[PDB]
Amino acid sequence: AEQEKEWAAYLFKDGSMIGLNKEILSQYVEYITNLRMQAVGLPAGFEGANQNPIPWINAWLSSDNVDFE
Amino acid sequence: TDLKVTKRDGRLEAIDLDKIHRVVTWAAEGLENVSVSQVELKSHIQFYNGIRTDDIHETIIKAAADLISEDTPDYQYLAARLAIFHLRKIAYGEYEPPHLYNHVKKLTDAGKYDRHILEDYSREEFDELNAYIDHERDMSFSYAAVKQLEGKYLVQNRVTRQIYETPQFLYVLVAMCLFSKYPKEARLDYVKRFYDAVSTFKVSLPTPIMSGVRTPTRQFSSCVLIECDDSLDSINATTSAIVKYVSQRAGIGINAGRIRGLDSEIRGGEARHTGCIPFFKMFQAAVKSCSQGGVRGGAATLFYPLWHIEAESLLVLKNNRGVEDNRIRQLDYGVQINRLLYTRLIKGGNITLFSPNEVSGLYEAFFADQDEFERLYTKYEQDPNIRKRIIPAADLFSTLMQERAGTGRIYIQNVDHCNTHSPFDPRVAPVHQSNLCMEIALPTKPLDNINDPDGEIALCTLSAFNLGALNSLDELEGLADLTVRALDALLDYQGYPVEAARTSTMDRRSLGIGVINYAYYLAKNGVRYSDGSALGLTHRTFEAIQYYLLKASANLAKEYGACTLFNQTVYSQGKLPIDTYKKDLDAVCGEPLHYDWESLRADIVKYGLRNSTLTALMPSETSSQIANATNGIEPPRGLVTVKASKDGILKQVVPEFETLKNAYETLWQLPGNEGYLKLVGVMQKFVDQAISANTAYDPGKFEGNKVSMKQMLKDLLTAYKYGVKTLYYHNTRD
Amino acid sequence: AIVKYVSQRAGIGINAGRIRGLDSEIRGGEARHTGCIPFFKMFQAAVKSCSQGGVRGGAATLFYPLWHIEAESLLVLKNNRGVEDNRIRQLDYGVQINRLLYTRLIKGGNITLFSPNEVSGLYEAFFAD
Amino acid sequence: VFEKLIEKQLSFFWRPEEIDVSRDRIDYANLPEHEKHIFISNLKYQTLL
Ligand SMILES: Nc1ncnc2c1ncn2[C@H]1C[C@H](O)[C@@H](COP(=O)(O)OP(=O)(O)OP(=O)(O)O)O1
Ligand SMILES: Nc1ncnc2c1ncn2[C@H]1C[C@H](O)[C@@H](COP(=O)(O)OP(=O)(O)OP(=O)(O)O)O1
Ligand SMILES: Nc1ccn([C@@H]2O[C@H](COP(=O)(O)OP(=O)(O)O)[C@@H](O)[C@H]2O)c(=O)n1
Ligand SMILES: [Mg+2]
Ligand SMILES: [Mg+2]
Repeated sequence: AEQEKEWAAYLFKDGSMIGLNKEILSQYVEYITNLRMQAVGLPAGFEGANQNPIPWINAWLSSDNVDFE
Repeated sequence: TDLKVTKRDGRLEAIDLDKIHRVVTWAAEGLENVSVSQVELKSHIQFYNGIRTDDIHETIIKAAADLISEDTPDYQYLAARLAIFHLRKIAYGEYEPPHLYNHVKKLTDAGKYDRHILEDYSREEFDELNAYIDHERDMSFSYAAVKQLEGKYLVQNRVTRQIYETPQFLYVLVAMCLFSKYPKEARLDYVKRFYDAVSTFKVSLPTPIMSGVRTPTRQFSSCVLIECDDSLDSINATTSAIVKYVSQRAGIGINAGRIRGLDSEIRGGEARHTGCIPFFKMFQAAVKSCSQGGVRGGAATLFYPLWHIEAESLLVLKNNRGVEDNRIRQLDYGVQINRLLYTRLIKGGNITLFSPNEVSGLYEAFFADQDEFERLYTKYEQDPNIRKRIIPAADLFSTLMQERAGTGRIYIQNVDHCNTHSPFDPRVAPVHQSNLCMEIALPTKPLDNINDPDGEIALCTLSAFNLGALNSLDELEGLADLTVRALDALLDYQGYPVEAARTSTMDRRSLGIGVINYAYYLAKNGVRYSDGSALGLTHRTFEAIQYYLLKASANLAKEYGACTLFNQTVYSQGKLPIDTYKKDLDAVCGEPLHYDWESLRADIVKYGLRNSTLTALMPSETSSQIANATNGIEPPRGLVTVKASKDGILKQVVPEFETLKNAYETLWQLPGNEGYLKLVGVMQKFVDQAISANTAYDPGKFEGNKVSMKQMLKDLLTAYKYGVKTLYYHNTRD
Repeated sequence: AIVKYVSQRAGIGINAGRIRGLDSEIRGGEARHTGCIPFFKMFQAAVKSCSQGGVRGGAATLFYPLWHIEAESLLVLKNNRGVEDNRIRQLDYGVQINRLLYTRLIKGGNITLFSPNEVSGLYEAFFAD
Repeated sequence: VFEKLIEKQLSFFWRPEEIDVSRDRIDYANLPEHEKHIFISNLKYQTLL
């Protein structure tokens, strides 16, 4: 996980970009790690485990996966 | 290339690659489930060279509030933060306003304010009071608030839109201006209470008072009344009056049920030139004039009695399909009704309409008594040689109800209940009309020309205290103990265009106030509207403010003299409005009388002579969004309210949506209007002036998806039984 | 005055060429609320009233100068085919003309209309020198 | 719950030349240098992995 995080710096230490530069992608990979590891049996290595830092990606990724008163 | 933009100053900036997420992170610094990437991407903005960062903020906030729903209704606070940020930018550019002086002393000569505040206070205590308004509380609004605020709530040129104020200095500025004529020994320690009240959203204020405070044009009323009798000079005078008065934030209750029929002219000539049809065009064109102060367009509301020889044949004037002879659809028509007309319909009597001026002692008798009124009504049915028009009540009522269901704007006033519960004395000066919003009443005298003091028109002034933003009702007294006092200084401070309007409003000093939020307090209580658990649940605390506001008024006016016309009031006799109600059974929502403060009325008869009116219940539709409350007493259309106006499409949310997701009830889920009727009748137990009620149906719960004719008539009748106040929009649902 | 006087066999020469343009409001507010279009409805309804003594129906006649910033775009108000925004066909409209306007047309000068109240010493000068 | 289903689920088969991908070259020139750099870096990482 730390190796992938360190990798996600070289392709970004040249300039900004819309959508995600360093913090959004870091939160995304941390959440992906924490969500994927809790499917084989292992203590959670990252705390928080909050909402998906980028939810629209779930829109494309294999929605059809396998009186008188 | 040269990826530059027009920055705040005008110089060519960078490519806006970085430093763009900084503002959205500043916004969502303590929120949750907010998709910063989505809102930064779903903006769908064009990136052409030659854009201004102000326009970029405008479009990103236009796209921010667009993507909102009950799924993630969280970053509306983010939209509000961005809004107040852009506002503070367009105000100064930086994020640090001056110390209340460099802004006030530097902009006083700009003419937007009144050139007396600086001459009414001291520079020394100015800075002392300045260190009490840290703007950190300004980050608690909603987008639905800042939207209307930037639209029309604060001082700004209506052609340039260059805003020159800040929603934080607003409250303290109005609280300082309202306390000018006061002893210089406690005002400094007294304004802080009012500021803490208004800033914490505990007390709500309308546009007429927040759109017009500290402004050179000193006008602060909310509604006015006027009635015209059979005279040309009177018609010219009232036309001049409506043309001149509506130009400053006015509300009109015009009444012209005493002009003429179509019988004849004595001294030779036509009767009335087709009657009221051409005459009402004058009033329609008059009310269609300059904006009411520069915020919106006013709309008056006329009235006429049902027994008019010109029958409901003119009532079609609000219908859509028809010739252009008489179809003036620009007003809110009104018709009068008493306790006998519905009885004549139930018995089946064919009502015979007649001419007002052709008979004597009938129009005033329509409001005065019953014996002489009935005797005359039958004596004419007996008198042959006078020209009338008879028709079965069924056809007339059916046409009226069809027109109401079609246009959805025809209002009806219950004159019988308009006197049997008013604090005035219905023996020397009864009521005759109501304002366009149908929540107030006061005597009115016609006039021959505006320059004469013979005539007299009246007005009022509103305010609102929240119900739900509190923790315990006990402190409410103190709250009241401020606001009415403040409201006192409001009366002797404003100006009056009509020379005759000054005397009546300086004498009676009529004043009524209400409430904004209703659903949040009911949900916090724990009862709904359908079953009826709220039929008496609101009689525990809400039944106490109406009786304890008089206590505050007495304690705050026991030494401020007396009302020059206090003798013309039923409450001036010695009986408090604690049991003077004509309920159906007086026990439909039976509960013990919680606060029978006879010492209050004792001290009132002793020396207590306060403002004539006490309170009211206004819908406060344009208001109540500054604090993000429920619009009036009516429940919301849904959990999230999608509203539309000339600005765009807004999406407001009800408070406590997270912890009370399913705790309210949508008006789409309440088919029985009997619950709403019982609720407003329970409110009738302590209402002072009136309530602006409303009904609504749904064609998805009828036989053939078509409206009925007796079920809604039954609802009207059971509303006429108990809890009998004005009517309003039919409010169908397409 | 028009409401009271027309009721006895009267003939009206109303003139309102000095009301306002559509520029702005000094003390804060809209310029003129679309200008003369809503204001003239008042006069139109006023003259449409009781018979002039009981014999016939009177009909007034308004006037306005050609150099008004609100140009002949409002002159269409007497036309038949059009929307109901401003088509009040109940009056006898009038327009002012001098010795120079026709000359400016003959020479071909594109007349530039302007606001009456925004400038000083122009309306009376239109009749003086 | 194995290849008996998941290998039987591989029915999404598709020819890569069967799709139309032509707008790439028309929408690749006018772009920042770093954008193309990171795009090619991602493509290389994907193909190598
Ligand atoms: N890098 C950028 N280039 C151009 N506009 C930008 C950029 N970042 C943001 N904007 C938009 C949003 C800002 O509210 C607006 C300019 O506001 P401004 O405060 O002057 O930007 P700034 O914070 O970079 O300057 P400064 O640091 O001096 O305050 O333009
Ligand atoms: N020129 C008119 N001819 C006929 N009726 C008119 C005329 N102008 C107005 N009316 C309508 C509205 C007036 O209230 C009513 C006449 O009453 P009024 O204004 O007092 O004049 P009047 O005294 O000459 O007639 P009357 O004796 O009937 O009151 O008829
Ligand atoms: N367009 C309108 C609407 C209402 N009103 C008046 O304002 C009251 C109801 O409107 P409101 O209380 O929602 O106005 P705000 O205080 O919300 O700005 C009634 O007394 C109306 O007569 C008005 O003057 N003009
Ligand atoms: Mg900045
Ligand atoms: Mg008369």
